Amino acid sequence: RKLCSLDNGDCDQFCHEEQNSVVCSCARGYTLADNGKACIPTGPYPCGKQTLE
Amino acid sequence: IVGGQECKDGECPWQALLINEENEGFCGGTILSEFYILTAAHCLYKRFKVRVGDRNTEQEEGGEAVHEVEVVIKHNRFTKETYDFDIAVLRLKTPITFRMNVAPACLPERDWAESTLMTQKTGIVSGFGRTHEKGRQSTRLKMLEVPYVDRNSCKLSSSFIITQNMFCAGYDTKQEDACQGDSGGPHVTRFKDTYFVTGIVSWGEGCARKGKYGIYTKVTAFLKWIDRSMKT
Ligand SMILES: C[C@@H](C(=O)N1CCCN(C)CC1)N1CC[C@H](N(CC(N)=O)S(=O)(=O)c2ccc3cc(Cl)ccc3c2)C1=O
Ligand SMILES: [Ca+2]
Repeated sequence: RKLCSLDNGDCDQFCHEEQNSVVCSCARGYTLADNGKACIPTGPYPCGKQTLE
Repeated sequence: IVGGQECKDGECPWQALLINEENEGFCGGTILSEFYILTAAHCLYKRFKVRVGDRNTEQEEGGEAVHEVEVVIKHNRFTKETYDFDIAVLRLKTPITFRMNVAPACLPERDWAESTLMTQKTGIVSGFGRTHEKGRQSTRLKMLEVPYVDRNSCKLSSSFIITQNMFCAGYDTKQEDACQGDSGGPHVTRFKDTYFVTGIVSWGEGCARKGKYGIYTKVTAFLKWIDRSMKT
């Protein structure tokens, strides 16, 4: 297990391997955080989240 | 849905219900965005609307909304005898206002979904369909965890062809499965508390029969097609 095969490469969502390196990305409506791994909602009711209010 | 449990408040917000002229549900769908619904091509056989935000069809909650359909976009390669290319996208006349019990499911990227989502132990299917093969449809929205099934095993168990556009999920003997009226509805896969669309409820030889599984349209084979449909 290497890169994306090892715990999703530490990415919150999409993991891609480029030139022996992990590159993370996010679904539409999320922006990649400063650490280049976490996915942050841009607005209210982001996709894929159960609703709490 | 045979077996499983009720979707609790806010748990299945991407569920849509296609309703006929008598306000009765005949098929499901998945909310993809404020303007688009994903469903099964076979469900499109004349005049119907789309209901969202419903969990109990016998009570007025206050979250429910009916939407008219502006355009029906059916896959042109859909075949009635095999149910191959069983996929359609609907554009609504007015946008859906997201709220409690009304939100979209995420579309994943193909490669990641196939290596990481479809290799998970289970997916989740949901609907207002029959609660057993020869019963009535449910007045309550239900959900069920369904294991991904090995592709070779599925082909061996099936009396009808399993194309490259289909995959199998469910149980060998346990009494849990999707059923009549669930067709066109969501099969989603959870990953780090985010739910991605992985399938469309398509067909099966009865409901929860021994040595038989649920057959779903393979969404990952249609991601470019879905993207094109949602632009024009
Ligand atoms: C084989 C397939 C059928 O008639 N086909 C499929 C391919 C075979 N060709 C020859 C005809 C069409 N069939 C047989 C009957 C069955 N139902 C449809 C119906 N109108 O009675 S069902 O309601 O029992 C049903 C529907 C959807 C399901 C989805 C899942 Cl994931 C699991 C169980 C389901 C049960 C149904 O779908
Ligand atoms: Ca209701």
